[PDB]
Amino acid sequence: LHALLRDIPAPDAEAMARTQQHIDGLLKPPGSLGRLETLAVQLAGMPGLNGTPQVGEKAVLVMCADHGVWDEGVAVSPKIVTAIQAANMTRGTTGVCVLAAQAGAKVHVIDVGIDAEPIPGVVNMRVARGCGNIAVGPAMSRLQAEALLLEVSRYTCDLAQRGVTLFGVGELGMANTTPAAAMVSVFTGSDAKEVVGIGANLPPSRIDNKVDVVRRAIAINQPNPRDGIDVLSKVGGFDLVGMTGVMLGAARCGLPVLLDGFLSYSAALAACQIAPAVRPYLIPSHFSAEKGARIALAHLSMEPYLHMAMRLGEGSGAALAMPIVEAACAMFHNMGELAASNIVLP
Amino acid sequence: LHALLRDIPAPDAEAMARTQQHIDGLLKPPGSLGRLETLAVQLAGMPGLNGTPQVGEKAVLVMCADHGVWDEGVAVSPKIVTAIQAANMTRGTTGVCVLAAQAGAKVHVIDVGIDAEPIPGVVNMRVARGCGNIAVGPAMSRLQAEALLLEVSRYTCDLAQRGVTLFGVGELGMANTTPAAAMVSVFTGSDAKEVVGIGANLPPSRIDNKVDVVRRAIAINQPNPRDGIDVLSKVGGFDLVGMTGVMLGAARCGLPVLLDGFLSYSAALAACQIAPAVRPYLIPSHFSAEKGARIALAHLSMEPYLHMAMRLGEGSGAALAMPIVEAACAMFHNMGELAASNIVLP
Ligand SMILES: O=C(O)c1ccc[n+]([C@@H]2O[C@H](COP(=O)([O-])O)[C@@H](O)[C@H]2O)c1
Ligand SMILES: O=C(O)c1ccc[n+]([C@@H]2O[C@H](COP(=O)([O-])O)[C@@H](O)[C@H]2O)c1
Ligand SMILES: c1ccc2[nH]ccc2c1
Ligand SMILES: c1ccc2[nH]ccc2c1
Repeated sequence: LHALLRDIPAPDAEAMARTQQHIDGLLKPPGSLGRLETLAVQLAGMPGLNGTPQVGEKAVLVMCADHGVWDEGVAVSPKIVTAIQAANMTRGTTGVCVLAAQAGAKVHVIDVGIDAEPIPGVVNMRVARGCGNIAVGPAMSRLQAEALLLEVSRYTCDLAQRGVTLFGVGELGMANTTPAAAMVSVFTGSDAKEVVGIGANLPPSRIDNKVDVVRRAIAINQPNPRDGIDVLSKVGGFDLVGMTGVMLGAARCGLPVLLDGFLSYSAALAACQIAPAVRPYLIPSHFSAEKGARIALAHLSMEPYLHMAMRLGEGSGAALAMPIVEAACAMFHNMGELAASNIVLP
Repeated sequence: LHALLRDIPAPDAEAMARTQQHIDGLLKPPGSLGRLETLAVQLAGMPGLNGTPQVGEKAVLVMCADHGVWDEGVAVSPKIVTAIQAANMTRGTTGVCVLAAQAGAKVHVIDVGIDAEPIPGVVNMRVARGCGNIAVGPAMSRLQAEALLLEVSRYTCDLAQRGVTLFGVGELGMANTTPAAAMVSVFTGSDAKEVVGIGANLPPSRIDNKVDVVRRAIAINQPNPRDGIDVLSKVGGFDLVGMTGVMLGAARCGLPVLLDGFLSYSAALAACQIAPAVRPYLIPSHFSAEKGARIALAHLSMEPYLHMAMRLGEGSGAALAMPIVEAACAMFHNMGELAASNIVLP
């Protein structure tokens, strides 16, 4: 894992410079395509993309797992929904499945800790049947976190060897906005009250309890904010650890990763804390309607492209933004040039 | 034209109700897909869509024309660029062409007043070689505005009879952010200084002159803000009138129209002033980087889905948002249902 983190490549400034020069010469006022241009340049800096903004195969990795903190009454969805929805993922009927199909991407469902019998068709990487209840102790051991980070990292990179050039990250797990809020609070130094949201339609009257649970998780575990792995293992979860591993893996293979919503922000904070070299590979998708979204995004210095007030998860926002990444590539390669039209602008 | 405006259909509330009920039953927490859900319902209310959110063929109509106010030094792009870019539109090398192709939409280039010889391959609807300089008088006569509104309206609807169900609107015309600013100022009652932007890279030192030109256009023409056609004919332009006509035409044929950037906001303000019944058919795409964008959008009560800091025009933002409209349709038709999985949520 030390080797992994050490070998994350830095962006290729040379390729980025050639990209900018080319974009500036396209048939349009310089900078007129705004963020689509900066995105194209960002992609050109990623080693796995071969010095140019391009998208080959697309994949969305969905990490599924249950949480012991569910027993604290922080979620209104039945616990079994995690298992049920993971099965639906293999049938193509879920929100991320439909959006991914629309984007021409394949969905990979990975079980990293669902509390139920193994589901056929789902990639098996389960650590245990659900993680520990963060309200009274740690979610898992540091070793369990490190092993899963490594496992997921290799899997992610291995796909790269099969033509995948763009990754999307997602999750599935009832009650996971609680550990996500705890992590955000710890990494950003914000009070729990500022970061706790309604998750999957939690009644307004039950918010206070959720805020209390988050505070207890932090007080009892005392996670070290300067150690991302310590935070993930103490107040995080298997699904959040797995999302973090996708990001470290893609970064190691020099490829881009599209974040999703609130849960993915938490994992991204952890990943950047663990290895700052990961930041250049992250691409925001949408702006989650979860309460703590603004704060999490601020500390990541990211501005989502899409404002859809979405809060489903599963990597649905990630899939929805894939066409945008392809648009930046299409702009770069298919547009004509000013010089070819004898057009000169001041 | 009176018949046209009178026959614009009202949204089908019955179909909208059936849509909501169906969306609420999909495999996800109610309302979790946010704006994607409201969009699907909006589409279901449009008569030309046959009671359901669906997208058949897609088209982007680009209105090209020159402006006499160009001589006032409000634009740094050579006047000929309008003609050159219109030709490029027929070659598929422009920004909107590339983005439209990515979205599977066809681009229609319509010349409503380019100041140059006719361009082969471009739909010919030219009113004159450029409109009058709004700084010293009106852009055109009221009759010329009304005739073009009617012409463009019929053309738009006629395409509907060929399978088009989703329209995108766009323009091309050096100096057109000046008349667009004048219109916005008049419709919203905002001072010119608050609505004038840099358009296509206008140097910061030349802004003052642009603000002055806008004020003179308004003082000299005295456009009536309660008469959208009066405003368009006095301080607008052929291209802006044509965009307005696309919106009235699509609304008349009960179909959706995707706005683009700043210029399209102006036209949309005019259209809604002329016929409020048009509003339900308009769908925002992105948030233009032009200075007066926020104000224009506020008076239209619209919140764009995309924040790309784009300011190219051509209908490029419109094309970029088409995949989003299709996503709402895909969600509606392809997702599974909660009941089928025996999932019950409070
Ligand atoms: O991605 C988001 O921003 C998001 C925001 C709120 C809720 N969710 C989803 O809803 C679940 C977490 O909600 P909850 O109330 O059980 O903590 C989980 O399975 C996520 O996929 C996802
Ligand atoms: O769509 C926008 O928001 C937009 C904002 C700024 C500039 N433009 C484009 O640039 C041109 C208008 O800029 P200008 O400086 O000549 O007034 C015109 O051809 C538009 O297509 C377009
Ligand atoms: C200068 C060059 C290309 C362009 N496309 C749209 C406006 C514009 C201005
Ligand atoms: C309840 C029902 C379906 C779901 N998909 C993702 C979270 C979730 C909760």
